[PDB]
Amino acid sequence: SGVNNTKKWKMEFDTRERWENPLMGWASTADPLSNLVLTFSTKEDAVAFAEKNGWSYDVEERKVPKPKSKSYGANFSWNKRTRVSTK
Amino acid sequence: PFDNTTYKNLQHHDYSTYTFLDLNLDLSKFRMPQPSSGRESPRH
Repeated sequence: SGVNNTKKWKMEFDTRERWENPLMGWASTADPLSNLVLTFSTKEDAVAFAEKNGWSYDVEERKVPKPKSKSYGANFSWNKRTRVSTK
Repeated sequence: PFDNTTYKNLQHHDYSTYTFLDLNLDLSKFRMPQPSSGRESPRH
């Protein structure tokens, strides 16, 4: 439930091939950017960093949980369906 | 006369398994109609 890993913007790159090492079966890669992750305070900062480095980018809007109406008393409604059958 | 030396709650010595529910069934004709929530249950 914690939300502390949803505060900052991140930049990541496309995933490329990983293959099995013939000797040990380990996951080999030839992609030098496979583990590169950058943290930014705002979308604008991340976009500016991508442009000056020449990377084409896809920005995705921040998804914020919608505010909800919570009511403990609705659990015992006289005539509504929100009445719970157990606690 | 006035007697304060005997126990006058001896009727329950003759009560049985269905005494309470039989009394509840007898009381039914005196009740007022029950209010309604508008549906058969919270799941309707």
